[PDB]
Amino acid sequence: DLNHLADLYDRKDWNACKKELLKLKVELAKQNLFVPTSDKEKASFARNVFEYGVLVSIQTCDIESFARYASQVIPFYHDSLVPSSRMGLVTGLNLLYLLSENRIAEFHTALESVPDKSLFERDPYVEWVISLEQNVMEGAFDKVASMIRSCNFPEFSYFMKIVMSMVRNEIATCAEKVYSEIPLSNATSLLYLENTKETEKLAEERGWDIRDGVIYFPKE
Amino acid sequence: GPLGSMSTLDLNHLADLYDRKDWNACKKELLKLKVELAKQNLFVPTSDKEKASFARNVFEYGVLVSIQTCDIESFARYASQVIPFYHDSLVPSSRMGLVTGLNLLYLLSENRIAEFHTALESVPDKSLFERDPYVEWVISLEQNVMEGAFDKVASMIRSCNFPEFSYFMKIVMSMVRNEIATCAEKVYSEIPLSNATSLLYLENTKETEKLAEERGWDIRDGVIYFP
Repeated sequence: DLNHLADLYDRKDWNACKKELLKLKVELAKQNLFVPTSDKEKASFARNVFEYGVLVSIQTCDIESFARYASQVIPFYHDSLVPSSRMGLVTGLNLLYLLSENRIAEFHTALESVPDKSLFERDPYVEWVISLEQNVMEGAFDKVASMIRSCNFPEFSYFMKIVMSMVRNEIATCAEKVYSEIPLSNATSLLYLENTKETEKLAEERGWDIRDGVIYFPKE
Repeated sequence: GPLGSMSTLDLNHLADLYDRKDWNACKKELLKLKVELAKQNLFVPTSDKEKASFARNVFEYGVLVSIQTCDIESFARYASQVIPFYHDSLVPSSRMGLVTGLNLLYLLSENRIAEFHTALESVPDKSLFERDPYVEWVISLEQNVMEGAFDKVASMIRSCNFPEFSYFMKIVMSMVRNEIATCAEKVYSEIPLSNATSLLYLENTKETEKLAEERGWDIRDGVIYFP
């Protein structure tokens, strides 16, 4: 059963989790359970293995494995099993993945494909990601930044940082064109960075010169 | 002449009228010439290069006269007629670079960016991209537009040495201006009205007020406040 995997996961023993996932996947292969089956007991077990795979993959920033497990788990959801306690988080993670890769059409297709639409308000993870996507698309970057700063879902950290980097590049790209200079403090606010040293790092990355606390944007 | 042994009909009078900038006379001459093209079955390109060149030349003058008289419908019509003559083996006229550039500039001005690039892929002699001043300038313009290089676009347009491109200059500037304004909205909370006019490459304080209204900005005490 999955009690032991749950324990390993709870202790954040990711290396043991991966070894247990291998053991369980070998069992799935022996029983022909990689693809969903009408036998709900066995389908649920397989689904649950792949859910832990999604979670262990994000915890170890293994995005290749994440995307493989995500593709394996979602087909189990598009049938009639009792959702596990992980379903909202996994659904949320998959949506946020698509957002982080700017796969916006695929994101909205994924929402359309969600059997029960009430999920969008009932489940806090899915609700949060839907709101983040709306705020990004509307260019409400204050709200994006506030949502990402105050996010209470640790599992979203990896992808949220990618989203925030995309927003920050877009702001940075506008700024370097419509300013000739800006003080470091103002730029730190503008870019939703935490402090001016963070801004100094971004300035170096982008080729901006800083002199006496003022950023000068490359021109003519 | 180009149409027939004893014919007195050729392009010399149109070429005179064009250099005189007598655009109304040019239009009347173009209609005369097109009537004769119809009588001779020369609207459609023919393997007879003498005749095809004559018909092509009429349509090229049509392109040029149409843009001089601010007439985009006629311009687009004539452009659609002339380009098929280019996709065969005539010796290019002195107008071919300018016409090709105008067609490209038109597609850019309408944000028909896919068609812009298809049109470049269609140009038989791709050395034209570097050799011809008109085509080279438009290619550079479109590149700077795509990359969002606002100040380069503005500077190219401000120093353009090709009067025949004048029609499209403010149109392309408005495309870029939109983008600048979207940027300014994102990264400013306020700016003096006068600094906004300069940032946006606008002509005066009043045009900025209209743009303000159009985009929903507020102005007070000579200052713009962004939503």
